[PDB]
Amino acid sequence: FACKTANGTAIPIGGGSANVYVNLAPAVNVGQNLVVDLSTQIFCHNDYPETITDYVTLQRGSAYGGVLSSFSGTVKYNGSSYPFPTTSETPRVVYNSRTDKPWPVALYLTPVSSAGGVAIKAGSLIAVLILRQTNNYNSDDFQFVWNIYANNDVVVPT
Ligand SMILES: [Ca+2]
Repeated sequence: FACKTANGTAIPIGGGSANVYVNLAPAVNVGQNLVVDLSTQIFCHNDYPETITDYVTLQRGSAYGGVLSSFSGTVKYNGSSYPFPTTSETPRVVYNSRTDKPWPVALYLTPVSSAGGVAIKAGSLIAVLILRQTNNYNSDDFQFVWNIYANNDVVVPT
């Protein structure tokens, strides 16, 4: 089992970490949603699907930078909603193919009233999402750590 981002970089068998650079709406009003869809960015596959079933969860999701200070939100994992930052592990998603399949994570972040001017700086760390992978075959229990960085500034008008 292994994963990769749309702009190249990979995390190998056994887990590890990688940076993901995401384009964000340049402006979002208080009470409107900023959507960070990682299904277009993070892909995973099963290396031996004839024999093994891989199980994948969102173990933990946390906010950093401007998202931590100026936004509240939820995370959608495989169509279901959870508070973000997370306090519980999600149900699993099954990976049973060599073909790259999206990791179905999306963040829904709404600016709080207090926000104004530049809320998210370009290049800043905005989230860490931990993908946890197990299987039906042995004791493998791996973390794939995705560090999410903003490609551009996000302005929240006062
Ligand atoms: Ca592949």
